[PDB]
Amino acid sequence: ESADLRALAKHLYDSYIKSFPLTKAKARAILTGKTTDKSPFVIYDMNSLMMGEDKIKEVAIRIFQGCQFRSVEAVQEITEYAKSIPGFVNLDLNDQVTLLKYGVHEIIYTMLASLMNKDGVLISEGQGFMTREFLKSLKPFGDFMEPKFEFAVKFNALELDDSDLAIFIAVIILSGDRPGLLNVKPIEDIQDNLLQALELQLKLNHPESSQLFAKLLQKMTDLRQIVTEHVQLLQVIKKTETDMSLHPLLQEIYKDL
Ligand SMILES: O=C(CCCC[C@@H]1CCSS1)NCCOc1ccc(CC2=[SH]C(=O)NC2=O)cc1
Repeated sequence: ESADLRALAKHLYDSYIKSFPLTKAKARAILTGKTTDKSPFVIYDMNSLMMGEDKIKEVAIRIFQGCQFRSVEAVQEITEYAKSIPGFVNLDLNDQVTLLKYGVHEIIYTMLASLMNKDGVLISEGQGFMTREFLKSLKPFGDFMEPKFEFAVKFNALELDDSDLAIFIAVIILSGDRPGLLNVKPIEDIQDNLLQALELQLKLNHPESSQLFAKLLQKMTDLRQIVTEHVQLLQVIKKTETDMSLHPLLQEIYKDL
């Protein structure tokens, strides 16, 4: 019955709000000049990057490690979200590990789009904002943000809100095509449910948006290509800069094939 799927949707949106401090709703309010939320300081160049301290080593390296620390933070937020998905903590621990390993970046880049417009990305819980052009002007680092921006601009076109994203993020984790899974069937059973709940939510929440469900599912291939591209680019950056750390959490997630 649809009735159960609605309760599942409401549960998931609720733990999404509890798990992620910076929702798309707050991000969009910050980004469009709304009075619910303050203004960001904008980092468009190096001097603005320095002023960003009075009110919120090399530069491309600091920025990149910042993306790492934020990711390490998001992995925690995503992991707490995962535990709220009905059934997830009942799975074999190794499969729990495998689902997070492969799902976490796909989720990070989905939710990063929430913080993006054509021109840039919120940073530091929305206090600041750093232009897409500044990030494109950084030789090995100058291109690392561009595919995320490209996907975010297409993804934001779906006009999804947080209650839709909560379910879709859950669908991403509960994949079951992930490499190395022990018991695929109990994972697929959870996802069948999540897919029905997502399908119903999009239908109720976006009634004049034909086949939004299919188009959202199609954006999953883009996410996979962002991740696999970023892994290749991550290899390059680590060899050209032998002095750049990678957090051990991200290192473990980025298992060579
Ligand atoms: O840019 C910002 C914040 C800048 C930080 C502040 C600055 C400190 C000093 S100055 S400001 N947020 C959006 C950036 O988009 C990304 C891209 C990748 C990731 C996760 C990564 S990166 C990697 O190699 N592996 C990963 O899992 C996270 C965010």
